[PDB]
Amino acid sequence: DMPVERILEAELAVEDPVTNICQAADKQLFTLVEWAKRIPHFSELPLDDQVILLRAGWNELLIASFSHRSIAVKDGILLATGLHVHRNSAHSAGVGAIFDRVLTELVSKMRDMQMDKTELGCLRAIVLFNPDSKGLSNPAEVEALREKVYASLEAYCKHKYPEQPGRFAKLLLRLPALRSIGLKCLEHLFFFKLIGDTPIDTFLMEMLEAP
Amino acid sequence: HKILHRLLQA
Ligand SMILES: Cc1cc2c(cc1-c1cc(/C=C/C(=O)O)ccc1O)C(C)(C)CCC2(C)C
Repeated sequence: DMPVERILEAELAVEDPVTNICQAADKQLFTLVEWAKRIPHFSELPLDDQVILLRAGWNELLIASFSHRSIAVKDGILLATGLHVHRNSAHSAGVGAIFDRVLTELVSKMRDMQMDKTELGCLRAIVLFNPDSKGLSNPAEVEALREKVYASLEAYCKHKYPEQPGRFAKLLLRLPALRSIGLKCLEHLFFFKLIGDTPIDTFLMEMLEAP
Repeated sequence: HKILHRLLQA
């Protein structure tokens, strides 16, 4: 069983500019672990698989969260630290292109369709249960959990938004953009680490370790 | 991955 109520509960339970953005990511990594612990059946996976799933998914998971948080704001993102980063600020720091991808492909789209917190929660839980993550002891169990999430998300969408039969697919079809943006963000992060001019705290640094 | 393991334990 995979109740959307429990997924939304997990969401509500956890509620230069580049330096500020990196501090925010580190902060949210601690909170992400608590979020995942509240997603049904995650804690029952082998500890090594929980580690694999979180190491695989943390960036997409956290990007989805700050993007949805930012729907109330125009041309900016809202960090968990209470700081706002304006598009102009991101551009002036040399990271404008990737910032605009976040605004256009994620925030604006989430805004336009009025994606709700249950829907966000379920998309994130799908990202979490990524059965393609390398090294999983039982990929089939993770696949089964993902299937349970999207079965529950679709049922929710049909009941809450019956006037929008394409809504469930539209939610799922933000995932390629999320994947691409997560990968580009990670590339920047590795560069920041390489040049060494940007402080990176311990948990974010740990996530940048090789496996 | 020491921080992650610690946090997952409890
Ligand atoms: C760490 C990080 C870096 C960046 C970005 C985001 C993050 C980032 C922030 C967070 C912050 C989350 C939060 O505050 O809730 C989480 C994961 C991340 O990868 C955006 C996408 C804004 C574009 C520019 C760069 C500086 C590459």
